[PDB]
Amino acid sequence: MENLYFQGMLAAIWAQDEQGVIGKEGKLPWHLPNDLKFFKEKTIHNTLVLGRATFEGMGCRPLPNRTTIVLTSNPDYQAEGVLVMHSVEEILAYADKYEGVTVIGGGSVVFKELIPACDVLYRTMIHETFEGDTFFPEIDWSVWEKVATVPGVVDEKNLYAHDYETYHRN
Ligand SMILES: NC(=O)c1ccc[n+]([C@@H]2O[C@H](COP(=O)([O-])OP(=O)(O)OC[C@H]3O[C@@H](n4cnc5c(N)ncnc54)[C@H](OP(=O)(O)O)[C@@H]3O)[C@@H](O)[C@H]2O)c1
Repeated sequence: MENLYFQGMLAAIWAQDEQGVIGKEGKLPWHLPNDLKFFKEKTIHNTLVLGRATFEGMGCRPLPNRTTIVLTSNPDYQAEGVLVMHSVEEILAYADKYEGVTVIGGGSVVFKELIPACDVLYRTMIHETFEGDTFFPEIDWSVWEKVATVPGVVDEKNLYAHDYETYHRN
């Protein structure tokens, strides 16, 4: 037994604007194709954890070739093609014994609860302001430091200046 070790890994990944906006009416308030492609690279063949509201904002659809977990207090919640779990503890138990990375995909409640258990943050900082109703939550930034940053390429498909940032624990 290895009940005294945590042998999995949690990454939180998200895109936000310069106000900290991450969503509006369930959906993304911007379109930035390169970031979606980066996101798929990080989640492909891994596990993606989503709070119920975010999941439903995506039209209740799972991304292929990943395992998605939907978090909800509702014991009877079922959706198509996803695991459903009902507590942080339950998420952590799955993550401990999962062979790949358990990616925390949001939304705000999920980030605030699970970021304390994460080992890395992948943030896409979009340098523009949009209208939204959901913000990245207040977290303890004192335990994190930025270890990498790369500017994103703008083109006819990607309209906004943006940075891809990586944070690790100090
Ligand atoms: N002006 C305002 O009214 C305003 C301000 C902020 C956001 N909102 C809105 O709220 C939504 C999304 O915000 P969000 O990013 O915080 O949503 P989210 O994190 O994606 O999902 C939140 C939900 O996941 C659940 N969950 C999270 N932790 C859990 C736990 N430890 N155990 C069991 N279930 C857990 C709940 O499902 P269950 O509820 O089924 O238990 C919960 O309500 C949007 O639809 C949006 O419009 C509006």
